[PDB]
Amino acid sequence: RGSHMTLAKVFSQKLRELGISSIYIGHERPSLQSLAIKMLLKNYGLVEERREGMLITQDHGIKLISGKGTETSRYTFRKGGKKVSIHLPEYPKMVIDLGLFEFLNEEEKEKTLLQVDLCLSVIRKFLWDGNLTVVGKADYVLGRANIVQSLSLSDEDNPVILDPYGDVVATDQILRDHNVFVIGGIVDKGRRLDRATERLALSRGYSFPRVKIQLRGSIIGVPDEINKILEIILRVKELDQSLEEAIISL
Repeated sequence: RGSHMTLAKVFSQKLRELGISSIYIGHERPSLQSLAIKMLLKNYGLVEERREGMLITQDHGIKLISGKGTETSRYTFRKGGKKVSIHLPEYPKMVIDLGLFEFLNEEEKEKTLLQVDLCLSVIRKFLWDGNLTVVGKADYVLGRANIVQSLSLSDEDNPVILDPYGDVVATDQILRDHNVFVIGGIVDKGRRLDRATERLALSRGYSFPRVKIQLRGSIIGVPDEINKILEIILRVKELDQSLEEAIISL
């Protein structure tokens, strides 16, 4: 876990408001982001009760404890507990652009749908469903991700397009400095067409930067799976991982 995960931050803010400094987490993963996910999706919450345990981790100043030891909590995280409201983060936004879907051959379509589904598991590792948007087909359904036919673009979105054949090379800071990431499909020998976003751009005269991810100066060792690209971006932004190490780990 990173020290400053977006979802951990908003959860901890709420817990602090409530004067909660410790939580008995049991068998859960020792990360406020992991707890948030279970609270948002799986019917977990807090139960008021006195426990002791050992300090496992301290995340945004909230002690997460488990087992036995010298620490105390007054709230235990578990199934059927009460939820607390948190301000779910708008950013960052991960956008899968499936405008091109009907131009893909059958192998490409099949890979793509599998990769998209895998993205739901990835997003849940770092953020939550609501930070994932699939665009290009209004019918599909993928957990609680945002599903739209066309791209809706706010004043504050600062998008970059992930493109093996882009002219900008991705750096750590390019990624941290942007808040919306567009990944389209591979259309024959590599280029990644983001069609529904191209449509928006042409229609309003915008131009978004096109960013190629390289390892050691080459687009060689780099995954081209949408779900793997997504995880790289999120390693860097939410875990404060090096781009180099993020790529390695995948």
